[PDB]
Parts: sequence; structure tokens; C-alpha cells
Amino acid sequence: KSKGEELFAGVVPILVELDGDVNGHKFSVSGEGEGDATYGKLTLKFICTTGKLPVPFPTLVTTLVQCFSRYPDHMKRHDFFKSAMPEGYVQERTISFKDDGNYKTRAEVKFEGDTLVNRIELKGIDFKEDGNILGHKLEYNYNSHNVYITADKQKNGIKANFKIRHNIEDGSVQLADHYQQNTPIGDGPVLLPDNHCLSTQTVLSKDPNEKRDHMVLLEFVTAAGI
Repeated sequence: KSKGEELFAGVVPILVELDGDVNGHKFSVSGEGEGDATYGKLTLKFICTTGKLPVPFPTLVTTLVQCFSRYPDHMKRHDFFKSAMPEGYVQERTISFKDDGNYKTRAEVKFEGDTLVNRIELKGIDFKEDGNILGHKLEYNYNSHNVYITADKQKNGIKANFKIRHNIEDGSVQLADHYQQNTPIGDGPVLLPDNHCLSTQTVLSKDPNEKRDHMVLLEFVTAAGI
């Protein structure tokens, strides 16, 4: 049993902190909850702390800890994410919304004591003021996706590619193309994986007693040799 995997054997508290800027509209999101990697399960509540969120919350889901994925016993050697802990890894993405703007994100995820922390900076540009994103035309739900993972031996890390389908209110879909790079923060040995995928499902909801702009989130992720 590896060092990284032992950190995740039980329930781990999670803290998420995001600072964003989309077309100049600034905002901060704080999140709290917990992760149970044994079942690939995340439970989290996110609050926009600067008031009204200038984008739809669902567009932030991928940005807002894949170290909580479940790798089945036979795939444990492909779990780059836990192998980088506790020192952690940096996760960077470009998210490109079809016929609209893009997010660029840089995040550091690591332990601070017993807590798994995801700290993110986000910058969005090229967004249409009347588009699906700034126009808040996205439905408040979330589809299931396959995140595809390849080793990046040269950087001792991984890359990932996938397309998020955001249900639009008129019945169409808003496509968000994700290109992602992860590299370790420490220089201990990490696991470099063969091609595989993270099968992820996400359920979004609301706390009727919470008046602040927020998102409650339940997620299940399983690694598959698919």
C-alpha cells in the first residue's frame, strides 16, 4: 500500500478556494465538504462569497480534486493523483466554450494538515455578454462524462482531454472543451499511468435555507480501463 493511497483510506475533509475574473467580473467561491475515495464519493457545498456569481455555477464544477477518484484494485498503479500526495500537484486547464469565451485555470491541490485543499485562480475572457454563460442560460444540472487520461512522461505528470456537455435552456447543449495538465509539486516518485478514463457522475442541488448564491454537489468517480 502506497503512501498516497493511505492518506485517502478514510473520509478526508476538503477545502476549496477559488478566485476568479471573467470578462472583468470578479468573484470568489469557497467550498467545504468531504471525500471518501474508497467509494469515489465527494460531497461539497460551494458559496459565492462576493455575492452574485457572474457565471453559471455548473460552468465551475470541473474547476472546483480527482485524487478522490476510486481506482479499482487492479488499476491502483495508475493513480497519479494520490501518488503525488501529501506534497500535491498543480492542475492547469483551458476550458473552451464553443462559440464563446474560455477559462484558463491554475490550481494547487495538496494537504494542509489533515485537510485536502484545492486553491484555484481562474481567468475568463472573450465571453459574449448575451451568450449562454454571461447570459446565465445554462440549466442547473450536470451530465456524466468520461475524463480521458494519458501520461506526460516528460513532465512526470499527466494530461487529460474531455468535453463537458452543458444543457442549455432552449434544449440544445453548450459544449466546453477541456484540456488539462497535472504535474507534481514535490519530487518524490509518482505513478505514471497507462491510458485510462475517469467515469464521473455529478448531482447538483440547493439548500432551501441558504440565501447566498451557492451550489451543493454530490459526485461519484470511478477509474475504468476503458
